Amino acid sequence: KIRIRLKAYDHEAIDASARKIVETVTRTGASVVGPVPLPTEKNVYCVIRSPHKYKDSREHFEMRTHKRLIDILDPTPKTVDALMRIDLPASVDVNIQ
Amino acid sequence: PIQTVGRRKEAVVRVRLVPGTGQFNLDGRTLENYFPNKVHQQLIKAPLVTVDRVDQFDIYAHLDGGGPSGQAGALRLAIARALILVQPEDRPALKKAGFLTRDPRAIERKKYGLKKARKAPQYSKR
Amino acid sequence: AKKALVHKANKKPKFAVRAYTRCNKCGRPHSVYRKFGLCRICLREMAHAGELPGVQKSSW
Amino acid sequence: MPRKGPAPKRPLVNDPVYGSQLVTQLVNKVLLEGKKSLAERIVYGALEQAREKTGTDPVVTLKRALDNVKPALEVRSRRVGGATYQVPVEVRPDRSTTLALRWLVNFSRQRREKTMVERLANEILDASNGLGASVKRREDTHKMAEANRAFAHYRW
Amino acid sequence: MGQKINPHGFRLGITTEWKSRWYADKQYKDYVKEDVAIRKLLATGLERAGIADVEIERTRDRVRVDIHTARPGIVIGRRGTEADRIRADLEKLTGKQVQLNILEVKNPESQAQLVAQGVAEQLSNRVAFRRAMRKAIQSAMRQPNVKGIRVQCSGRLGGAEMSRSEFYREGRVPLHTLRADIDYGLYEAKTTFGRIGVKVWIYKGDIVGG
Amino acid sequence: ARLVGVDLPRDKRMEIALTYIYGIGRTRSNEILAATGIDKNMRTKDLTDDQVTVLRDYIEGNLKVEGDLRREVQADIRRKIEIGCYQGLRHRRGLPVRGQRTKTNARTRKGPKRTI
Amino acid sequence: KKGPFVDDHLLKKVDVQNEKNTKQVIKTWSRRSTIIPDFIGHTFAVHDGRKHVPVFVTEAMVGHKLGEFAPTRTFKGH
RNA sequence: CUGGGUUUGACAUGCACAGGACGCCGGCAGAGAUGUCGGUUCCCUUGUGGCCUGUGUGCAGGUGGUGCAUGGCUGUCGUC
RNA sequence: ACUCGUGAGAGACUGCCGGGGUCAACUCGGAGGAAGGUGGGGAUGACGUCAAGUCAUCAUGCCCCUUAUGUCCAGGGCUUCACACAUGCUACAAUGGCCGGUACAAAGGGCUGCGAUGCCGUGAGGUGGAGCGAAUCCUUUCAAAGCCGGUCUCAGUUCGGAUCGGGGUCUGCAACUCGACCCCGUGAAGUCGGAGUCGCUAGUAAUCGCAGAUCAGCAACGCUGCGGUGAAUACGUUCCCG
Ligand SMILES: [Mg+2]
Ligand SMILES: [Mg+2]
Ligand SMILES: [Mg+2]
Repeated sequence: KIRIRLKAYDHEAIDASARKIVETVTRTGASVVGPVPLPTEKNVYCVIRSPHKYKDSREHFEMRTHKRLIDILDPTPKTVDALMRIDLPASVDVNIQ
Repeated sequence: PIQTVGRRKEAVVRVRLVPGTGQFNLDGRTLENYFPNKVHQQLIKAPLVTVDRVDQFDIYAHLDGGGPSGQAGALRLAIARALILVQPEDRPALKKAGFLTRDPRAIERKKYGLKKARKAPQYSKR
Repeated sequence: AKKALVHKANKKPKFAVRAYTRCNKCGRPHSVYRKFGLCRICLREMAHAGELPGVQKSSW
Repeated sequence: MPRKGPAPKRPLVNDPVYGSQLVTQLVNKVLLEGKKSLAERIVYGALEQAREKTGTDPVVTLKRALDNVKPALEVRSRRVGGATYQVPVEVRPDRSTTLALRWLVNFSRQRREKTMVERLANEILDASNGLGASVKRREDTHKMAEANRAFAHYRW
Repeated sequence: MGQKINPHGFRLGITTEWKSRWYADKQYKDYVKEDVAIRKLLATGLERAGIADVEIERTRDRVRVDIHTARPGIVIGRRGTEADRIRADLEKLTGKQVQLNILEVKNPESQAQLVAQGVAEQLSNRVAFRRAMRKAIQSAMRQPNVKGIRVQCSGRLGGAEMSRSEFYREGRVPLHTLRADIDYGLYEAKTTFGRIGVKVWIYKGDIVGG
Repeated sequence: ARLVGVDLPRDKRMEIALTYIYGIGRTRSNEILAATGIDKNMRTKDLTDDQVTVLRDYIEGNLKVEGDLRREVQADIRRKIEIGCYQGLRHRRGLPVRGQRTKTNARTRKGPKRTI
Repeated sequence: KKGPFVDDHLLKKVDVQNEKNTKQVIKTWSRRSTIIPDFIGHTFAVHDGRKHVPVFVTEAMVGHKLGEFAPTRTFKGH
């Protein structure tokens, strides 16, 4: 499958990025896709703060990283350029699958 | 054309019930090539076994996600919904077996500090 | 741990044997974990502020 | 469920090639942590071997063996007034069938033969004939219940 | 004292805002470094002047600071002696300019951090901590668009040796409720005997803020 | 049968029967059979004298004899023990040579679990 | 992989020894030249400041310091 | 921990004595620190601002102790 | 017209009926319904005990060192060992091992990193570039358990893989003390385990692998998330502990 397995650092940031992508593509007037339900995961962060005997109150404090995906088909170079021209947030570390 | 939807833990399926000869053409694979366990065959036939319409109606499904059992359950739910929408009189014949509803049982959210979901770490007394 | 030493130790050093941490925030050559290249003080400051890439503390 | 009430029986559909809730329960019990198709093939081979050996209905032979090895009394242990008593209480059909299937699978895994299919076939044959480890354990449990029958007056 | 989690630290992305809202690839380190440097530089000054929040934002190689002063007049004195002085100090300590822009608060008693600063100053001024907390609670509950308050001054109260943590509350201060919009303030007071902790909670209202 | 000084099993495939030699095993025997043009599914009771001789000379030419390898291992061990290195010290003390855990593990090299 | 402390002198000595293929000990003077792959097990008599001990370098020894097989800082305690 | 260095110190800041060279790239003695040599010699502008170089000065520095003095964070009891 | 990863709305509020209950809360069954009686699962940790953990995250009152206990450098140590305790992996064999052919899952690590086709290699891999601040590229147009065929004939063995010797590889200047991985041989304990004891109530246990936190290079079998296939019990609180 395709589009996409990425990750972000802020739910607000990622949802704003999805919204602005939808807005710019709809303004270019190309199209939209059919969203599907899929949950997020819990990242792996259980780091200590001191090398001393901190083994009580030790494990972690989850770093909430909510991620959303938007699939797409039938490529068009115009949409390719409209989507690759710029990224407003730039904080969502997107990764290609 | 009539079309329904079936959902599972992490899988979805869309079918279009139409008359003809009984067959299951999956996304690029056939019935025996998609259900080799020989139990998912019986599971997805149960909706068509309670009411003998196995070789009477066609099944052109398109699924995505999950595994063998998940896809089997999704296709069963899709066939159940199609039978609900086509033949309302046969709806009890399918509800009596435990169909027409997606089993709420699904994968939960694993907990922190544990090995798996509902599994505490082993520790010996001292 | 000043600007001169930082610039001399970050780029190609004179001898390859000089491959110490040389943090960029405080500049101390040692007492810094190369796991993140930051001294514990600023490391935990950013951890508590929510800026460092993925470090936190007690919740269980 | 525990301390709340009974559990709802799973409305499982009868086996397609055998049509026996007891057979499906035996399959679910002998299932080895997900080996569904493997256990199904194993039980099918065992029933085919039992058929080739006897010359009758496999389902009927299995039902007869289960009815013959069904324990009619299972001992327990209850403390009444600061004293342990192994009072025997009336068992239910489902519990007796489950215990019989457990003993059968245990003695089949304990049997030393070539393959698991042959082990299960020979175990079923012995249970049907009346000379097997399952029948021996049933007789031992019956003897224990008859010996401990001296203390049965509570029915709490 | 207790294991209660910081409401601001918990709702930093739900209800409350972030003091450092920027992003940079490989430069976030230097960004937060300059941020904490400016914070340490302004610590004494803006603490003697009264400070509530210092929101720092990063732009194309420049900075955008917004400090919330409570008592304008001490930090903003003569034009070219205090404000410009601190500005030049920050500029020469950092590697860029500083277009400092101060923003005045609407009510010092409504901000948790300011209430904590005031109660800590009162305690350090050799006064009765009980009366100080009572008067602070009265000022913060004299209808400053509020609905609840909870003040706590832990540590060596009254210059004693026992860590007395007086739990004083008034109104409604729920911690498990998410739709609270509660402001929190954590302060560390320095005395001639040691350190003292000040934990404040101001439940303004039941505003959603979605 | 007699190949280089060791006897093969009675009823076993060639790739498993050739494992009895101190210098030939499953994959080594498979490669030898592939190079000599002999099948691997044959039992150990239908061998020919010509095949025995050809396999013997082929292994003697490519590899060396079982006794050769045995005494070579012995000579290398005693040499690395006499030079006086870390490997020699560990071999003398009965401890692992590759530098692994030695607190409680390494019983495979230290012998049975002795406590005194 | 930049230019390491290969001890160009020892490097060329080992190169000519490999070219002529004469198995003999090579009297060295450095202690930190075990990097370049051109050293085909050339037995170096190393100079630790006291004497020259003949020690042949091995595979796991590839990389380690020249004079580090035996403890160069002679000390036992008894 | 073993042994050689720097020791107003690797690294911040106020007060004095001389400076335009520290600062940059390589060579030599060493395991390197370190010492030394070769190419550049400041930017303002006469009041001196910045720089360090050598000598003083208050001090830096402590992952040294004291959580039976604390701030902050939080573990079992107890998600009862 | 099809699964509405972005926003909102509807749908569970005992909504209605009956047995009830004090015709007051509240309990069971039934109708519709995806969930019916806080829907399944979490975030959410009150006053306080353990004078609980932290002065090595940081500050911290007091004492102490200052040609030193501040700082760098080369080597060694934290990875040592005749033993014991704790947590995990490998298994102990036929629901098995090896070879050949085959299908779906969610989760991304990427800018001095990922790196597909090819050359040659038993194999780590030497050549390397189309493509990437984000679906043209590896993690495949996605794996293991799973299905078909051949073989081993139920044994210290084609189970198990450790020690050990020979032939090499990935990183960085430097891998016996100082990682991991590959090829050949070497083939030990282990025959499901006593006294004691641990975890599990439905997508739970079990079993299988995928991915990530930091590293140029790994001790990572660990810790976190993911899902593949997925069971039996639930007289009851006499009883061990809270
Ligand atoms: Mg101590
Ligand atoms: Mg104590
Ligand atoms: Mg055996």
